[PDB]
Amino acid sequence: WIARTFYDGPEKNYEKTMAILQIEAEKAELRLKELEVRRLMRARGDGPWYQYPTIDKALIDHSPKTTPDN
Amino acid sequence: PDSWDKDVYPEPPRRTPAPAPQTSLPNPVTYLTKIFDLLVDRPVTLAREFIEQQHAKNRYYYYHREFRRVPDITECEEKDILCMFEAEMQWRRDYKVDQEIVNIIQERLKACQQREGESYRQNCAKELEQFTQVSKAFQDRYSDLGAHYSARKCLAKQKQRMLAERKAAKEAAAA
Ligand SMILES: CCCCCCCCCCCCCCCCC[C@@H](O)O[C@H](CO[C@H](O)CCCCCCCCCCCCCCC)COP(=O)(O)OCC[N+](C)(C)C
Repeated sequence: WIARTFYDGPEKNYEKTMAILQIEAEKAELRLKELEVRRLMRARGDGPWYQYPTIDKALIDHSPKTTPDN
Repeated sequence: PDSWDKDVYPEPPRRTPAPAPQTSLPNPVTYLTKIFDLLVDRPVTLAREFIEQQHAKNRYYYYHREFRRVPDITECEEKDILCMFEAEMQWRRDYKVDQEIVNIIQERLKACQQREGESYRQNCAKELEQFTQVSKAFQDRYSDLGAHYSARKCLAKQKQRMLAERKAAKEAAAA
């Protein structure tokens, strides 16, 4: 009576634990991947992150400048 | 009683001597036994009969749980969390079963020690050897793992034992 009224079967806890373990394992591998990606991006600078600003080339004046040799 | 399997828990045929009254003096043991039967066993037997016939009117069953076999830790990937989990649970269940096997053997040994009386040193040799073998195997299996035991630690212990055995066999055979 106690088992029927207050508790459930072992399969419920078993599968819940499996789902939780899978979720946490994916989270851990994602954290490692994010750390590695951050390290590589900061070391190289070829990714969208750590793109420090540079001088815009649209500000340059392309016209004769009173002197042929610029 | 048919409640437990007689083969798992063996008992001797239990031979007992017949009464041999040498004299005509009436002993008190038989009279006390008869009177104890008369005003103890009969009411107890009647009460048990009543309870049993009450039970028979409401008969229902309960079942032993069977568990399927799952791949062990020896065929589990390095970071496969689900297979590792299943292997760990199976290993824990097997560990409990092994503990209960050791318990059964110990119970048989204790029963032999009590039953055989003074000759327990001679008549309980077989049970002693069975317990020695089971205890040695159990110690090889699960001993010294620690509080945080796991399937992986037991596998590492077994691998180390096999490496030592292989080294010893290679040294001895080539000698
Ligand atoms: C002859 C009898 C011998 C045995 C007696 C046993 C006594 C049992 C009483 C103790 C109860 C406490 C154990 C569990 C309580 C909380 C556990 C909780 O999980 O159960 C809830 C249910 O518990 C009850 O609702 C609460 C118990 C309180 C009743 C105790 C009686 C006395 C309380 C006093 C009240 C005061 C009244 C005013 C006084 C003036 C809901 O369960 P749920 O999470 O869905 O489970 C889902 C699985 N399903 C689908 C199979 C159901």
